Amino acid sequence: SNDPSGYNPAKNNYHPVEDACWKPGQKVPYLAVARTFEKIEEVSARLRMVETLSNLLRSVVALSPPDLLPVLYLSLNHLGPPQQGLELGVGDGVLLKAVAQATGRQLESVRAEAAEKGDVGLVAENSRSTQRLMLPPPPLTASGVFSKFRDIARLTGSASTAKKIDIIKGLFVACRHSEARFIARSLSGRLRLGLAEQSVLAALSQAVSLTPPGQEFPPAMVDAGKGKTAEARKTWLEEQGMILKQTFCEVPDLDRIIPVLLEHGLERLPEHCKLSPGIPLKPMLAHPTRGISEVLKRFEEAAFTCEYKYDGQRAQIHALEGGEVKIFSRNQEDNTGKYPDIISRIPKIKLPSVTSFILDTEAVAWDREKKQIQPFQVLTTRKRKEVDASEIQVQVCLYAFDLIYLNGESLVREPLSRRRQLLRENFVETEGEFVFATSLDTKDIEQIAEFLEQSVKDSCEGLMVKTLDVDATYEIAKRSHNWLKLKKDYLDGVGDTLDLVVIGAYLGRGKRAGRYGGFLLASYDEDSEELQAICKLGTGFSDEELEEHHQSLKALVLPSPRPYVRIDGAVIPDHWLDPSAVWEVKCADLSLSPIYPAARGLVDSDKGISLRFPRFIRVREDKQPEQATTSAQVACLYRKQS
DNA sequence: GCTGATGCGTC
DNA sequence: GTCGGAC
DNA sequence: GTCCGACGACGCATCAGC
Ligand SMILES: *P(=O)(O)OC[C@H]1O[C@@H](n2cnc3c(N)ncnc32)[C@H](O)[C@@H]1O
Ligand code: NA
Repeated sequence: SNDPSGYNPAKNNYHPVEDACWKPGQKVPYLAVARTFEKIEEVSARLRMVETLSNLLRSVVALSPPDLLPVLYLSLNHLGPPQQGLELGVGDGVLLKAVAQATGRQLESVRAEAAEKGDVGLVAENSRSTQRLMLPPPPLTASGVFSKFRDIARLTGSASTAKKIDIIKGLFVACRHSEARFIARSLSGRLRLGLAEQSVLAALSQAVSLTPPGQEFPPAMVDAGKGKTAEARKTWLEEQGMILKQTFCEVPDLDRIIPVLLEHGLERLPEHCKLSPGIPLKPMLAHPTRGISEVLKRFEEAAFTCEYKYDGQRAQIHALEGGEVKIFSRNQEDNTGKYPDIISRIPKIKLPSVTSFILDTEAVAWDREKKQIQPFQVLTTRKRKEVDASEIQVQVCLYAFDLIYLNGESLVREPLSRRRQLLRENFVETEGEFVFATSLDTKDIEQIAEFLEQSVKDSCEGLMVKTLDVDATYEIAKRSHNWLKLKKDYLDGVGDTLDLVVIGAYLGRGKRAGRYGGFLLASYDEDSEELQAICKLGTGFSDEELEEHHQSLKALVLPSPRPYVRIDGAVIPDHWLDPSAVWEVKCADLSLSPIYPAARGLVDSDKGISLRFPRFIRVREDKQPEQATTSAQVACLYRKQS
């Protein structure tokens, strides 16, 4: 058809056949995908992005259904189902090396341009590949590009990085128009679309509803909404959207869903893809809540429970009929090999009447000598894969807080009151191994405030708050953040704030391109009279405040660092700043740092101290660097976490 | 055979 | 993980 | 409220470099 360079999936009255830029049965050109990404990136309304992607997907369904799965993965910037663990092994480092080689430029020139533009894609797009012959290779296809990404991910072992670079250079030699922009962005993990998983699902359900799969070509039905009123069409697409979303939340695996969609259609989907032990599901998440009054505003008169928010890692534990056990992370990564200790303890936690289950738990590092919870930083020293039981050094205690499936029954549509009762009755607590989350069922503001204080004294982050009977199910498609998280550091004037010195700035990427995206901060070490880097900072300022920072710090730029500023192994700022600006910064906790020099030697011989979840609060106009938080004060704050 | 750099996961 | 922007 | 993408610390697994 038309040249893909003119493809317009944002067109009014888009016709899936007549407005496609490829012919029936042809492989979807990658430029059609790139042009769709361009039209998505250009707008800010999600509904417009969804419509534009839906248009592409409808053409793929009508003309080239085998390319639906790769086009979806390209749009998500995924390589496959998360539990399979495919990794490119390519970050900005390898990518920039490949761009420099492909274009015949020095690495430092490419690296500087990428930082100034805030986007590796703009560098790859606007320089020619010097491996080009006079006549270019054939145009890239969507399935071809996706398969090359998978080729990169499958390369392993010694000398594999050079082989990955060879594939990347091969892609850039074949790119036309905007293709190199989005190839580079995909490899760097920054597509910049404004459209991600929820909008992709909305576009997919819309596409297969409007243009049904499986029709004989040319399709008799290219727009199944045309005979409906706008109102009826909206209700219908909402209903179809929810069928897809709820299925995906139970089975978040397009390798499973898309073959079924193409063969049987969306209405029959839940009959083929259902929640089942052994298939990871999307977990229920939590909305930050900045005080107890906000909890009551949110839940109104509905009864709720408060639970300790344990400071570990989420572990979704699956016991299949027949005895097999699998464990998955919050993001569906397979963690079974990480927890041989947990797997051996399953017979100890479940009563013998339990034949299958999916449990929702927090894995927390546990000191068996002292019988107490250990920090997250201890938990993260566990080995990750193919771990044998005898070698475990850091023991774990599971804190169980939900039950999603039991003895063949999905509990996703059941109220927490019932799920929790089934949990409490069919599982067995053992101190230091498997325990139900500490909880309080109350509506008393004074009791809740005291329970929050106690959770912190008992080594937890705060509270989780969950309704028991009103909108109390585990239906992620209806509300993915159905629980509330209440932390003391959310409250204004409560928690540890530090006054820290701005000693450097980093050029922004993406939404921050053309200004500063982050800053390097320092505490004041009284004893050496030096400023010591403590953390970087990149959230907490409004867009207006960030522009004010850019204009107020420009006069402080230095060509070289001051000799009394120490950053050791911290990332060197793009712009050094004369120490002057002092900012109020809040954090959740202080951590022992392998890189930052702040307070090194005061708590640990080799490690200084950094901030967990730092965020900007406000400028301290009334403070100069000498009155910033001292490194000794930092050490005192760390110690009193106990 | 060992260490440092990079990637990508956890929070 | 926190946060603010756009809807 | 939802969705999204800016940005944070940090540590294991892997591979480049030696
Ligand atoms: P994020 O800060 O969004 O918080 C959600 C995670 O908190 C962990 N968690 C600890 N303890 C609980 C309880 N009692 N209930 C729910 N979630 C809890 C989980 O790992 C969440 O992913
Ligand atoms: Na994130």
